[PDB]
Amino acid sequence: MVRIYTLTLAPSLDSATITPQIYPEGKLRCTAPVFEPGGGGINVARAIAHLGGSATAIFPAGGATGEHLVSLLADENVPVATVEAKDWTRQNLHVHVEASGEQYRFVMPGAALNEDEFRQLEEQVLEIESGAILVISGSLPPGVKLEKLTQLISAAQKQGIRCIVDSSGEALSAALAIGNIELVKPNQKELSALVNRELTQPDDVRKAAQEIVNSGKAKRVVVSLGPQGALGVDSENCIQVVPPPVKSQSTVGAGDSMVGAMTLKLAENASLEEMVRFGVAAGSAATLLCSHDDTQKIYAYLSR
Amino acid sequence: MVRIYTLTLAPSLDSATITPQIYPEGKLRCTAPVFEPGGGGINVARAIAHLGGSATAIFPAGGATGEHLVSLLADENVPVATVEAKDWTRQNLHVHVEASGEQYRFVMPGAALNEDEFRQLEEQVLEIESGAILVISGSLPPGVKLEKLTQLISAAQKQGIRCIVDSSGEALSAALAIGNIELVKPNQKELSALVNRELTQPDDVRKAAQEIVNSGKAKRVVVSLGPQGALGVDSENCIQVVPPPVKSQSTVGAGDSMVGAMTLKLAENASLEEMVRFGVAAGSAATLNQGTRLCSHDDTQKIYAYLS
Amino acid sequence: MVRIYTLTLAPSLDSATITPQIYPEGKLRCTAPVFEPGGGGINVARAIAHLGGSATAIFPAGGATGEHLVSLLADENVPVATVEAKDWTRQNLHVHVEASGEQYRFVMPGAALNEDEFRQLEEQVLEIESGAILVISGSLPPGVKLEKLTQLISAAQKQGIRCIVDSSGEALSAALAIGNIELVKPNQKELSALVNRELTQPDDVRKAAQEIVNSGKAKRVVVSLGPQGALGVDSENCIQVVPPPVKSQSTVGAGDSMVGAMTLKLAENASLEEMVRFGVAAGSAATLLCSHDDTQKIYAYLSR
Amino acid sequence: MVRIYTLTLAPSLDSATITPQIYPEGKLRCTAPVFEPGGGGINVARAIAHLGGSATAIFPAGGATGEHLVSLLADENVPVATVEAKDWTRQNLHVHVEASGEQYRFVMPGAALNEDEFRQLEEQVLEIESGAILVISGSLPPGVKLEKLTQLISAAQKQGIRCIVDSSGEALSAALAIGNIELVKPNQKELSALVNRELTQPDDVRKAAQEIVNSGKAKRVVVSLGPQGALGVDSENCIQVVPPPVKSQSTVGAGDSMVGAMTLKLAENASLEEMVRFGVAAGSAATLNQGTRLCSHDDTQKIYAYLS
Ligand SMILES: Nc1ncnc2c1ncn2[C@@H]1O[C@H](COP(=O)(O)OP(=O)(O)OP(=O)(O)O)[C@@H](O)[C@H]1O
Ligand SMILES: Nc1ncnc2c1ncn2[C@@H]1O[C@H](COP(=O)(O)OP(=O)(O)OP(=O)(O)O)[C@@H](O)[C@H]1O
Ligand SMILES: Nc1ncnc2c1ncn2[C@@H]1O[C@H](COP(=O)(O)OP(=O)(O)OP(=O)(O)O)[C@@H](O)[C@H]1O
Ligand SMILES: Nc1ncnc2c1ncn2[C@@H]1O[C@H](COP(=O)(O)OP(=O)(O)OP(=O)(O)O)[C@@H](O)[C@H]1O
Ligand SMILES: Nc1ncnc2c1ncn2[C@@H]1O[C@H](COP(=O)(O)OP(=O)(O)OP(=O)(O)O)[C@@H](O)[C@H]1O
Ligand SMILES: Nc1ncnc2c1ncn2[C@@H]1O[C@H](COP(=O)(O)OP(=O)(O)OP(=O)(O)O)[C@@H](O)[C@H]1O
Ligand SMILES: Nc1ncnc2c1ncn2[C@@H]1O[C@H](COP(=O)(O)OP(=O)(O)OP(=O)(O)O)[C@@H](O)[C@H]1O
Ligand SMILES: Nc1ncnc2c1ncn2[C@@H]1O[C@H](COP(=O)(O)OP(=O)(O)OP(=O)(O)O)[C@@H](O)[C@H]1O
Ligand SMILES: [Mg+2]
Ligand SMILES: [Mg+2]
Ligand SMILES: [Mg+2]
Ligand SMILES: [Mg+2]
Ligand SMILES: [Mg+2]
Ligand SMILES: [Mg+2]
Ligand SMILES: [Mg+2]
Ligand SMILES: [Mg+2]
Repeated sequence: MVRIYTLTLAPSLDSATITPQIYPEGKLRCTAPVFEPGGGGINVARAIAHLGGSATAIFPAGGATGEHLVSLLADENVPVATVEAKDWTRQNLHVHVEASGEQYRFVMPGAALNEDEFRQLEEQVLEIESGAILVISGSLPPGVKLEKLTQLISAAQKQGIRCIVDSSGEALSAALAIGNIELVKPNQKELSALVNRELTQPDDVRKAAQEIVNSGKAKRVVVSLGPQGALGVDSENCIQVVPPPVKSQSTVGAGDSMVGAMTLKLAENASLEEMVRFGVAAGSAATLLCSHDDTQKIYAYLSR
Repeated sequence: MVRIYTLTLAPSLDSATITPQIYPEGKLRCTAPVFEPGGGGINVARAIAHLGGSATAIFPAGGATGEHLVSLLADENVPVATVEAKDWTRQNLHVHVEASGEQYRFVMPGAALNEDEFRQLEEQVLEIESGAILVISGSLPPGVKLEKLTQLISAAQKQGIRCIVDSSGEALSAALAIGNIELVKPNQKELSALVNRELTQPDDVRKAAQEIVNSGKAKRVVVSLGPQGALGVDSENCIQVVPPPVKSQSTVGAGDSMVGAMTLKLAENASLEEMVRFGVAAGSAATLNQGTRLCSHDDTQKIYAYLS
Repeated sequence: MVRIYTLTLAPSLDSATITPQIYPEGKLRCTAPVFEPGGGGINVARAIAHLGGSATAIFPAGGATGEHLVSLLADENVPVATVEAKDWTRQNLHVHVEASGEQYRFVMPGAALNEDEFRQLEEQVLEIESGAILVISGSLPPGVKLEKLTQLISAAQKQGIRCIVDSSGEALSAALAIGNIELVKPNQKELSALVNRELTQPDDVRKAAQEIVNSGKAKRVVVSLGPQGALGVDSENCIQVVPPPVKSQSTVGAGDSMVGAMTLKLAENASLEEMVRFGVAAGSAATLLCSHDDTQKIYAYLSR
Repeated sequence: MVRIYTLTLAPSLDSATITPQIYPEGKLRCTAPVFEPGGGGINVARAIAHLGGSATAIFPAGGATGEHLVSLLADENVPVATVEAKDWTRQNLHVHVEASGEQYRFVMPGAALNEDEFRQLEEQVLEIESGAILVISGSLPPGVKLEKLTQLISAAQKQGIRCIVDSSGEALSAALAIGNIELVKPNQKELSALVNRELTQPDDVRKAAQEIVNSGKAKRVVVSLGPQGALGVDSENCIQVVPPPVKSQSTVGAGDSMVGAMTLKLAENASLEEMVRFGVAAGSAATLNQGTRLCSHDDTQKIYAYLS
C-alpha cells in the first residue's frame, strides 16, 4: 500500500473551552482550554489514523503552540514532518455553550509563512516518494502567494506525487490550476466559488463537478453535500452517496474525516463508489473526527 | 383525481415581521406584520393550490384574525370550509432579522375549540364523499380530547374518507391508533416519538417506518428527513429520495408542501416512488425561498423532473 | 386631588410566552401565552393603580383582542374609556427563553386608527375636565397623521387639560410642537432624536432638556437615563436622581412606571425633586411594573 | 507622586478579531487578529500611561505571545518588569460581530506559574521601595496557591508597599484577608461574593463596603457600579459618583481604567471624592469606544471636569 502525506500550510493549536452562556459584551468566563490539533491536512492525517491507516502530517510549526500541536499528534501516533516557522502556531477557539448545547468555532488564519519556510515545506513535500499521496488540505496562511501553492502542486506532481486537494476560495483555484489533481473535495460553496457561479439548479453541482473532470483539472471531484452526502465524479462515473437517515449531532471534522477515508481508498485503488461511500461513512461518522467502528457501520449500510 | 380536503384543528393567522437585530431585554422594533395563513392542513391545501390542484381547507376560524385567515385563503384561490369559533384565531410570529438574514418562528397553540365547534368540524368532515381524501395536519388545539380526533378519523374512514395524517406527539399517536391511515409523514423526531425510541442506527428509520405499516397503523409511511429527502415505506417498498444538491435558504413550509404534493400523487394513484419524489420535490421547492410561499409549481416540477 | 387620564393611541394585547431555547430557523415551541395589557398610556394607568392612585386609560380597542385588553384592565380595576376601532387590537410578543433566562420583546405597531376613530378618541380626551392630567404615552399607530397628534394636544391644553407626553420619533416632536407640555419624559435616545443631535458630551442631556424648557415646549423635562436614573429640568431647577445601587433584573415597564409615579406627583403638585425621585423609585422598582412597596422603599432611600 | 507598579499574575495576549455573523456550529471565519494586552494589572498600567502617569507592569511572560505582550506594552511606553515563564502567555479572544456591532469576550485562565516563577515575581514586587504603590489586579493563574498571594501582599506591606487590589472570588477574599489594603475596587458582583450575600436593598452596597473598611480589610472600598458610577467608602466618607448621561458603547477596560485613575489619585493624595470622581471619569471614558483603548486622557479630563 502507498504512503500518505498531508500538508497543512495553516495549522493551528485549537482551544476547546466551555462557558455556561453566550451573550455579547460581558466577559464570558471560559474553562481552561483543552488543546486540539487544528488544520485540514493535520485532521485528515488524524482521521486516517482513526481509520487504521497512517499518514504523515507535514506542516509549519512555530513556538510553544507549534510544539504542543506536534506533541498532541505524537500522542495520537500521527507521524509528523514539521518546518520550524518564525511566527507561532495560531490558535482557533472552540467554545461549547452549556445552556444551549451549541458549539461556536472561531476560525482565524494560520500563522504567517515567510517565503523561506514555504520552500522548506516544498522541500519536505518533494522528499515524498513517487506514487505516494499528498493531501493538501486547509486554508492558505498569510504570506503565501497563490502561485506558490500552484508551484508546489506542479512540483509535487512532476515527481509522481498524487495530490488530493481540499481547500477554498482563491487557494482552491490555485491548487487546481496546473490540473491533473488526483482528487478534489469541494463542499457546495467551495465548488460554487471555484467554478465561479451560484449552483441553484438541480444538476448544477454534477455539471460543475463534471466540468472540472472534463477540463482535466482533477481526475476525481467529490462534491460533499453535508447531510446529503457527496457526489463523486470520474471521467467514467458519476455517483451520489447519501448517508443513512441518522443524527447528526455535530459537523466538526466532517470534511477532513471524509477526505482521510477517501484518501485511504485512493491509496487502496478503490473504485469511485467505494471511495465516496467510505468518504461519506467517515464524514458522517464524524458527525455523531470519525471513529473506525462508526465509519465501518455506516459503510456497511451504504454497501449493503 | 378525487376531491381533496384538509383539516386544521389549530390554524393561525401568522404575523411575519422584520426587525434589524435580535437581542434580549430591549424592545425589538418590528415592522407592521404581513399576515400569513398558518396551520398544517391550511398550508397543505395552499401547497396543493400552488401545484395546480385543489384542496378544501376545513378549519375553525374565530374573530377578525379568523376572517383575515379566510381572506388570505380566498386571495390564494384556496377553497375553504370554516366553522366559526368563539376563541379568536391565534397568531404565531415569524421574525426576520435583517442583520443576520435569520428567521425566527414563535409557535404558540391554536385557539381553543368548544365541543360544539369540534362537532361542526366533524360534520364538515363527514360531508366529504367516500373515496375523497382528507389530510389531517397540524397540532391538536386546546379544548379537544385526543379521543375526539381518533373518533373523527374512525368516522371519516367508516364512510370511505381516505385519511392522510401529519402531526406530532399524542395527536399523531392518537391519529395512528385507529390505523388504516393512508399516509403519514412524520419527520425524524416525530417518527422517533411515535415509535418511542431513538433512531441512531442506519436502518432505524426504515425499520420504524416498516413497523408502523406492518402494524396496520398506516398503509404508507413517508419519513421526511429534512435535507436528506424522505424515506417512503409501503408493505412492498422502501424508497429514499434525496433532494438535488441545491442549498436550501429556508425550511418554512417544507413539510406541508411535501404533504400537499404526496396527497396529490396519492389522489392520482402514483407509485410510492412517484409520490415520495413529488413530496421531496415540493418540500425542497419550499426551501428555495424565505417567507411562506411554500413550493411553487415550477420549482417542484423542475426538482421532480430531476429526481425522475 | 386631580383626575388622571392616559391616552394610548397604539395599545396592544401582548402575549407572554415561554420557550426553552432561542435559535433561528426552527419552530420555537412556545407555551400558551399569558395575555398582558400593552401600550404606554395603558401601562402608565396600571402603574398608577399599583401606586395607590387611579387613572382612566383612554384607548382604541378592536375585536376580541381589544375586548381582552379591556377585560384585563377591568380585572386590574383600571378605569377605561375606549373607542371601538375597526382594526383589531394588535399583539406584541414577549418570549421568555428558559435556558438563558432572557426575555425577548417583539414590538409591532398598534392596530391602524382611521380618521373617524381618532376624532372619537379626541372627543373622549376633550371630555376630560379642566385641570385634569392626560398622559399621552406610546407610539403613534398607523393611520394617524403627526399633525393630528399636535392637534389633539393643542385641543386638550386649550381646555386646561394638563398634558404629559411620553413618546418617540416624529410623534414626540409632534406632541411637543404646540408647546406648553406639562411634562415630557424622553429617554436618552428619544431626547437625542427630539433635539436632533447625538448627545455625546457630559452636559448634552442637561442642555437639551433645558433648551426644551427654555423654548417653552415643556414646563418640565425628565430625561430618563435607565440605570442612571433621570435628570429633571424646570424653569427653576435641574436635578439628577439616580436609583440605589441595586439589581436590575428586567427593564420592562420601567418608563411607564416612572411616568405613572411622576404623574401622581404632578397631580399632587409635588416639587420637581419629589416628582423625579418618585419617578426614579417607580421606574427602578419596575426593574426588580412597579409595586407600591418596592417604590416606597426606593423612594425612602432617595429621600433619606 | 510616588512610584506605581501593577502586578498581573495572569496576563494574556488577547486576539481581537472580526467576523460578519455569530451563530453556532459553523466555522466563523475571523479576521487576522489584532493583539491586545490582557490582564488587570497590565491594563491598569496602560490606563495610567494614558492618563499621563507611569506605572510599571510586573507580570510573567512566556513564549512569543509573552514577547508580543511585552512588545505591545513597549509601543505604549508602559514600563515593564517581566519574569520569563515556562508556560506560554495565554490568549483570550475578543470577537467583534460586524452584522450586530456586538463584541464577545472569551476569557480563559492565564498560563500556569511555577513556584520559581512566582518567587521571581515576588521578588520583583519586593524590590519596590517603601511608600510606592502596587496594584494587584486580575485573576489568580493556575499553579499559584491562594496563600502565596496573601504571603506576597503581607511581605509587600511589611516593607511599606501600598497595595491596591482588584480581583474576584477567592483571590480577592485572600488579598483582603491580610487587611490594610489601601484600596479595593470590587464591582457589585465581586462585593456580593466577597461579603457573601446578595445586595438587594438600597443601602446594601454601602453597608457591605463599610463592613470591609470597618473590618480593616481595606482602608478604601470603591464599589464600581457599571453605568451607576461608583460608591467610594472610607472610614469617614461614603460618596457615590455617577457618570454623566453619555451612553456607553463598550465596557471593555472600564474597571482597569477606573483603577488606574484612582491609583493616580491615591498616589496624589486626593480626597476620596476626587479619587472616585477620577475613577468614574476614566472608567466611563473607557466605555466611549469599542476595542481596548481604555480611557483617553482627554475623555477622562472632560468627564472629571463635569463631575467636578
Ligand atoms: N458596566 C456595565 N455596563 C453595562 N452593562 C454591563 C456592565 N457590566 C455588566 N453588564 C451587563 O451584564 C452582562 C453580564 O455582565 P457581568 O455581570 O458578567 O459583568 P462583566 O463586566 O462581564 O464581568 P465582571 O463581573 O468580571 O466585571 C453583560 O453582558 C452586560 O450586558
Ligand atoms: N449534517 C450531516 N449529517 C450527516 N452527515 C454529514 C453531515 N454533514 C456532513 N456529513 C458527512 O460529512 C461529509 C463531509 O461533510 P461536508 O459535505 O459538510 O464537507 P465540508 O463542508 O468540507 O466539511 P467541514 O466543514 O468539516 O470542512 C458529508 O459528505 C457527509 O458524509
Ligand atoms: N434601562 C436600561 N437598563 C439597562 N439596559 C438597557 C436599558 N435600556 C436599554 N438597555 C440596553 O440597550 C439595548 C437596546 O435598548 P434600547 O436602547 O433600544 O432601549 P429600549 O428600552 O429597548 O427601547 P426604548 O428606547 O424604546 O426605551 C438592550 O439590549 C438593553 O440591554
Ligand atoms: N434543508 C433542506 N434542504 C433541502 N430540502 C429540504 C430541507 N428541509 C426540508 N426539505 C424538503 O422538505 C421535505 C419535508 O421537510 P422535513 O423533512 O424537514 O419535514 P418537516 O420537519 O415535517 O417540515 P416542517 O418543519 O415544515 O413541518 C423534505 O423531505 C425535503 O424534501
Ligand atoms: N429540514 C431541515 N433542514 C435544515 N435544518 C433543519 C431542518 N429541520 C430542523 N433543522 C435544524 O434543527 C433545528 C431544530 O429543528 P427541529 O428539529 O425542532 O425542526 P422544526 O422544523 O423546527 O420542527 P418540527 O420537528 O416540528 O418539524 C432548526 O433550528 C434547524 O437549524
Ligand atoms: N437598568 C436599570 N437599573 C435601575 N433602574 C432602572 C434601570 N432602567 C430603568 N430604570 C429606572 O426606570 C426609569 C425609567 O427607565 P428608562 O430611563 O430606561 O426609561 P425608558 O427607556 O423610557 O423605559 P421603557 O424602555 O420602559 O420605555 C429610570 O429613570 C430608572 O429609575
Ligand atoms: N454539513 C452540515 N450539516 C448541517 N448543517 C450545516 C453543514 N454545513 C453548514 N451547515 C449550516 O450552515 C451554517 C453555515 O455553515 P457553512 O455553510 O459556512 O459551512 P461550514 O462547515 O461552517 O464552513 P465550510 O464552508 O468551510 O465547510 C451553519 O450555521 C450550519 O448550521
Ligand atoms: N455602562 C456604563 N456606562 C457608563 N460608565 C460605565 C459603564 N460601565 C462602566 N462604566 C464606568 O466604568 C467604571 C468601572 O466599571 P464597572 O463598574 O463595570 O467595573 P468592572 O465590572 O470591574 O469593570 P471590568 O468589567 O472592566 O472589570 C464604572 O464605575 C463607571 O465609571
Ligand atoms: Mg471542508
Ligand atoms: Mg462545512
Ligand atoms: Mg412537519
Ligand atoms: Mg421540521
Ligand atoms: Mg420609554
Ligand atoms: Mg427604554
Ligand atoms: Mg473589574
Ligand atoms: Mg464588569
